[PDB]
Amino acid sequence: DWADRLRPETIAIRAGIHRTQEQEHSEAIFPTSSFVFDSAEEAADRFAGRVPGNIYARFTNPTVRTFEERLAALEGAEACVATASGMAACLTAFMGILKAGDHVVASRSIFGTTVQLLGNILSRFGVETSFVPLADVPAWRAALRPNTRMLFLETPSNPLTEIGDMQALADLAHVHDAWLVVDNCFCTPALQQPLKFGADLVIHSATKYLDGQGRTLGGAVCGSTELLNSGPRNFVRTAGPSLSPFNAWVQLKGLETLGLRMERHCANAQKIAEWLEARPEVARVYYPGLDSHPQQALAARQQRLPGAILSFDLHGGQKAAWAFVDALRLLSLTANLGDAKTTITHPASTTHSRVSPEARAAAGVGDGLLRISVGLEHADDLREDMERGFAALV
Amino acid sequence: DWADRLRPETIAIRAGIHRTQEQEHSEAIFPTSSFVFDSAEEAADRFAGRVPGNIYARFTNPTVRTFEERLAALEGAEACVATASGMAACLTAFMGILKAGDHVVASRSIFGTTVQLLGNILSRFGVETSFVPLADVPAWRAALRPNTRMLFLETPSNPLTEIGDMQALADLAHVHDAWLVVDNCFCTPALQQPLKFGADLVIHSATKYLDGQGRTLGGAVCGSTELLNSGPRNFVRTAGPSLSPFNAWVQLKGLETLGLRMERHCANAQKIAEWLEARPEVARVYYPGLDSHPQQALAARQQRLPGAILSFDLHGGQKAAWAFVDALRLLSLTANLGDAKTTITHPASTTHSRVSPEARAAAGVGDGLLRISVGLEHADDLREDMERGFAALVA
Repeated sequence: DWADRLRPETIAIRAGIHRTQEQEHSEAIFPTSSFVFDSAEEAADRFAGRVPGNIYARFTNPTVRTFEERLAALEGAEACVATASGMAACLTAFMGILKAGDHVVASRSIFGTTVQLLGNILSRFGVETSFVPLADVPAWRAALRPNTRMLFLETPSNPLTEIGDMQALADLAHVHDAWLVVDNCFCTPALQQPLKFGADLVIHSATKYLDGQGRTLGGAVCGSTELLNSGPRNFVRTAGPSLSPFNAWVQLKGLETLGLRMERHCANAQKIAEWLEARPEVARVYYPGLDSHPQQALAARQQRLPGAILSFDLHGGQKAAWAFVDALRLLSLTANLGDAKTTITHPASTTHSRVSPEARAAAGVGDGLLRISVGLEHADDLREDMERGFAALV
Repeated sequence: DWADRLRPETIAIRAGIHRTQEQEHSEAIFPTSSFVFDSAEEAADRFAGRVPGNIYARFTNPTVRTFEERLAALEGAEACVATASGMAACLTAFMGILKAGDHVVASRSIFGTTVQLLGNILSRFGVETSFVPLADVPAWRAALRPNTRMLFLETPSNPLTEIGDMQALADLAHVHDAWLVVDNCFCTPALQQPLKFGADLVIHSATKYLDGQGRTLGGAVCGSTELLNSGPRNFVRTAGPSLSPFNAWVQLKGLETLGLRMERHCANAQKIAEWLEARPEVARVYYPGLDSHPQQALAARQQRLPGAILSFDLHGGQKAAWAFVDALRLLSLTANLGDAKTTITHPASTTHSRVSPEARAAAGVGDGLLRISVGLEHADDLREDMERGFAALVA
């Protein structure tokens, strides 16, 4: 009825709520592993699926249910299943959908731990993977195989904020009877809804922006009721990468402010990116809100706002990048994104250090590259701290 | 040096503690997903592994680390890695150790969800599984294949409390270059240490007795440093079934009273098992501390105490069992165990409901069987509540 027309800001504050008879205004935490039945008959019916209800927290927990329904509603998805972490959501998408003998085409720039999940762990269980540049649709098509069942990507990419053509890759996958799976950590549903571009599964790390304050690990898989009931849900219940009720409670409350946080995140990012581009010490800035971004138009087509993650190359390579960060007094030196606290990191020596120089050169992750997750502090304070980093180059 | 001679009760209260400079008496909760480096150089060194330190919560969290070290010390293991649930601990042992083309021999009576994880999930990823009766060592040997890499079991079993000869199965596995993996939820490290009988990995559900009070989900895999470093730890780090620090904090605190709780648990169960066996309405009782248990001696060799889970057959079938539980006002009707709250469930219609009646009959899980996880309430009150169930058998 009336609830179908609610704007996303209202949905993030109100959806998923099933108040108990105590009529608690705020969402309750249910730290319980099992649930009590009124009778043997009720227990048998619930176990047989003849009546709905709670049986075991690995299957159903009310606090986790509130988070799942709220996040699904923000993505426009029919259903959502929560997971212990973002990586576990990737694991749920892969192992709930694929099987030994299947093949995956994945963007080469996805989360390094995801690359290792496909290439070092799932490969030992009969899943083959081919890695292609994100923006090269012909390279995607050329990598397809008869046994290709999934195309997996993040957009925007990390750390260069490269863009993927979601609708083109959805069409490409669906023609070949394969699923499109998009990892939506960069933008969150406040900015991008991959389902509106033909994606079949949307993957989230609640760890980053849904929490938004660096407190907890969590993940989720969003999609149609039918797709999630064809193995992803069963995987979470059976293999048990489940989300704690405490973490769910933190994250579902985090969703309530996602929209207004991303607006400030992105506004601060826009100022910093442009100011960075005019600095003599900076060779290039990677941010989807710059005219200099080669895919600015595709990004604006898919996203309400450019995002809040940028990277930039400074002249002087690694020596300059290390001197720059070592002079900072405000920004966090940490390998994380999606926090109110602005973070900065040097990917070539931390997150891309096990990669080969030629592979980094092919991707474009140079030794003078710094990645900033732009937080919510005052841009003036962020600007002045970065000026300390630039002063260190003199 | 001195800490080596500490008794388990002391270990459960003091092991794994690394106080911060705040000198907090009680263990802190670290809800953080990442960690801050002092310099670019320290960040590079920590990512390369040149220096020790915290990087990301999915593989290093101080609260989780306290739980792992404490539980490991209670199992006599070198190492432990925590998981989001007991099932995720099973997932970690299987996927951390196996690969496509490996074969598993598993006790037929293991946790029903574990049966599904092996038989329905990992089967689709190249892992073959055969299921054998727990106590039948010859059946274990016959199910061996050239590609068998793991033997998996629980002992005591659920719900019949059947016993697996850990040492004999360890020897069987090791002669054939396979690992023995034992799920130790029934007894906990306070009663049984499968490493002392040749197990290679010990699997735990922190959900059951380590928590002890029905609050949280969690799991753990215990074993040698070398074996956990051969894939289980990387799996948790990379596939991410990690344990929340909130849950780890609950569970590490639960460990502090594990021995005292199991002693009252087992004392209650022994009284109730003997009282049940003498009732006219009861055809059979399954409890390792009973003289009638066909493996009492094997159970007493492997366990400090019998345990606190029992089942019993009622004269009559499902109707008698359902009339029995429906009259209870104290025991919890729930499919769970390891709580201070005593639980009861009817496996034929709940936990073994999706097993065919013919297969349950083969396993000995009848329609008159009820399973009790004996809690910490006063046994008299538990006894008087069960007398209400027996009185309901009159009409």
